[PDB]
Amino acid sequence: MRSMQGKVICATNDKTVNVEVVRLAPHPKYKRRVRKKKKYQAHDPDNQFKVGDWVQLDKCRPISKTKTFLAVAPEGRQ
Amino acid sequence: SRYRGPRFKKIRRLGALPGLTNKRPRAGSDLRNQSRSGKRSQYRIRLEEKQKLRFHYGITERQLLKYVRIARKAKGSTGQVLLQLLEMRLDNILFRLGMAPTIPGARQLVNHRHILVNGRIVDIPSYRCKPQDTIMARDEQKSIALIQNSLDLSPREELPKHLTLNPFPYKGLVNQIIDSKWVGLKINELLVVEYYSRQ
Amino acid sequence: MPTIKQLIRNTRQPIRNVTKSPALRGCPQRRGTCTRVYTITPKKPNSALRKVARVRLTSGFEITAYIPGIGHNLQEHSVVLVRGGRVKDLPGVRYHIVRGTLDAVGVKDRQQGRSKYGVKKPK
Amino acid sequence: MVKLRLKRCGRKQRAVYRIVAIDVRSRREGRDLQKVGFYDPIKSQTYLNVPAILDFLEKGAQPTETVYDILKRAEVFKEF
RNA sequence: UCAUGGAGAGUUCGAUCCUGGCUCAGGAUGAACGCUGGCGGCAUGCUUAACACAUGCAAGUCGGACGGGAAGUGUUUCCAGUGGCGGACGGGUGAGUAACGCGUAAGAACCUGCCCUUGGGAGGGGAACAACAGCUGGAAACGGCUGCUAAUACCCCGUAGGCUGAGAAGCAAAAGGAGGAAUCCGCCCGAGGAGGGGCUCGCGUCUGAUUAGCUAGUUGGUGAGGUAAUAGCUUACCAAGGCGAUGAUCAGUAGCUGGUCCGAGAGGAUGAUCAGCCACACUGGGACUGAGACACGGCCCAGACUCCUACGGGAGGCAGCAGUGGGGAAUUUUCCGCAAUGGGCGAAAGCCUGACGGAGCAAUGCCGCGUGGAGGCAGAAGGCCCACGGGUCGUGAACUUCUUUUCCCGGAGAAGAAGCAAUGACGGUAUCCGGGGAAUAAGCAUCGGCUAACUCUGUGCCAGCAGCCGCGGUAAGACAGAGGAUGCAAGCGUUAUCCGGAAUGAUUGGGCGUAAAGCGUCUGUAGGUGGCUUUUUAAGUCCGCCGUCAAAUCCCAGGGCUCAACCCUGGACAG
Repeated sequence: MRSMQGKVICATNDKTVNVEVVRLAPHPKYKRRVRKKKKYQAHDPDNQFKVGDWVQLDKCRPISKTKTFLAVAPEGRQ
Repeated sequence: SRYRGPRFKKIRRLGALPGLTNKRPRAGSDLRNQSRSGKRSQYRIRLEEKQKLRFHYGITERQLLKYVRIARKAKGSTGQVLLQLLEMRLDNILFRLGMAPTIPGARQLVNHRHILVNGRIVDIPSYRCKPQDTIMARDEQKSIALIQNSLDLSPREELPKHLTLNPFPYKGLVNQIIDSKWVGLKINELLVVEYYSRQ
Repeated sequence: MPTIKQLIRNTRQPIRNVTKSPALRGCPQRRGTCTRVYTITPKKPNSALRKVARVRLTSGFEITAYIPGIGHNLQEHSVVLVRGGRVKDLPGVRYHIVRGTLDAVGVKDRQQGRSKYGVKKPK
Repeated sequence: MVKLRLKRCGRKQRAVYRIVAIDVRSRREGRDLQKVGFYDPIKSQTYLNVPAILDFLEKGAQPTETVYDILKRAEVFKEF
């Protein structure tokens, strides 16, 4: 499927980043496009992500309870 | 049921039910009171188009709801298609071929299993015929000439353009579904259709 | 109520069709035990002596139910079968009592509309 | 494995049977990857869909008794 | 062309317009009660107490794995026991579970007996444990020493495209049986596949803020362990994280979904039978074996409860099918059969299946059919009403003929059953033929407006009716009766629950001067919306193609039951 690109929130954990993922969604009964945020824990053995950078989440083998993704880099076609 | 009942009541109330239950016109010695004086609610008018339809074919009213649901369910003029699903009813055809004088006469004439259709017997008056069918007597009916009595007294009115009566080999067939002009009874389709809008 | 945010919070919801019989609370009609068989009067425009049985039910409520028809057999501590339906004239009477059912006989000598009163055919 | 077997699909006293290749642990009226066949024992046809029966028998889903007997009426059996 | 869909009425007031609420007309029930009740076809049949349960049955099988013994007199049938699979499927219920449990859609870290394909192997030894014989304990349930025995049962050595490890090195298996043979069923080690499972994740998944903080194996990291496999799965230490005003945590409710019902539509309510997934099996908690359970009819323990006891102890789990008792308004027979279908075992023969196939009762529902057809002087008998002339019951009946769906009395008589024959609970059922005979068969609501149907007698604010308005104090089209009429029809009504109507929670579709409603006004955070031109990516958007959304249902078209209901075959828009 797709990746889930999104900003890094706070990386005060080794090999671990929280990521806000912003997702538009049609609200069911009323027809707008409401955003919903959902933040994840991603893995990086390199841990080369500061606060505020934005990554892409890809499914991998689960590392902990929450850490079920590792994020590498977006493509960046502007 | 059948309603099996007093029937000049229904002819005086609904107007003359054509062919069904009489060729004799109503009130040969009657009607000498009961001024209507012109007050009739519109619901009474639409109700009298229900029962002008329901007694003329002898249907159960629940079965008439069934035919309206099929008539909506088909594509086209539901005011006409209701009078296609109630013309190609079998005992209406045996009435219309003159195989019986009245429609209870045809319904009873098909209850006691006197009609073969395409060589197979049909025991049920609510059978809906098709184009290009075959409607005959029973093999005993060349010895039981009740049908020939009905065909004897019948032929004042001829036939509508679906029927083809063969004189001695007693076979009647319908070329195609009956046209609205073809329908014998005179009534407004819209009045009946509007009435069932409520359900 | 804009389409944006006063209404993808919520509009509001209507409550229910509010129950027009707080007892009978499973389903339609329920066995009863007679406690009082007294008689009360309607509101001001009418004038009658309407004869109601205050009845304990098998549900867990106690409720004053009307007794239809003309004659009534209902003494103290008999068993009835109440049903819903609001008698307007009486404040508090919410229910009826079925006639012709268990330990509440049919009405005396009625020949018009017997299925509402539990009287078998004559003739 | 999968066991190609009939299932009753009809009214009372009717016995219109489908030939379905479901897993053998299922109840007799369950769900299939592909419902391949038909068998009407009163009097009618029997659509068979030969390539799919050869797919499953090529895989190795053995049939039951009378499914195998229907497969012995026609010349379905080729070992390729 | 598309369109197959949208109805109003009553009630505030002396009247009028309006807001607004209530009530009705329409469908649907797993329904209940009342009155009435001919048949047939197909469905449905504890919604409540996941409440106890009498009795029988619901899971076996294999002697072609093995040893014994017990009927029959070389020959066969059985059998408790050790083994082999099956008891994890099928059946039942929805208590819990607001959660990857479910639905849908992806993924990698796994397992997998029976099932197909495929590469190789089965030498050698050995010890017992049941059974059994003896003694003996117990009322039973069960045992306990003493010896003995066999194997596809156990153990050891060698050998292995496997495993461990960086390599070095090591480590690991087998079973025979049937047959004269032929061969077949097996066994052990690998390698795939199908199917079945175990996990993980995106999204969807009820209300309540008069519940605002929660969480310390908690959220991460490493090391050690552990699991079939990843993992705080577990443990020691380190880091302080993680969730939340877009509702965390708590409380309450609820099995979920294909679907059902309604609605014109958007969608609202709901999850019976049919089908898929989950959970439970008296209430709790454990583990064992196997491929697979923390196992409904397995084991062990605790708790409560019932039965037996000879008083020491035992035995038990109907939310399996029938059934009893209780609760309830209310939900059936302690039935027949493995003939089919589907399971399990077996080489086969066959065996066992309360799954399933049928039958019985119940108008519980949907559909079909009958209670007569045609004529009937217009003359009589009668009820009710009448300006006493008559009218109306009424072609209705009486009466004459025709017919026999059904009814009775007889005959015949299926397929369903599968190419070796035989093999049917249903059942002499379905269906057909013959002989009488209109014979055996119509009720229930309503008649003041909505709402079709109305006059008369009795009652006199009484008895009563009533869905809302309201009728009822002497001539009541509203109560009670009769006549008549109306609508329905083997049904008719009332009640309850749900949707409609209701634009009365409003996206389609409402309002806020005075009718219910603008915060007292202002600053501003989060958040929402946003000027113009040019360029770029395409997240939204649109188009093509592809995958999937099980089957059943709904829609179209065919086909089958004498039609319909129902069943079946094929197809597909939506989304």
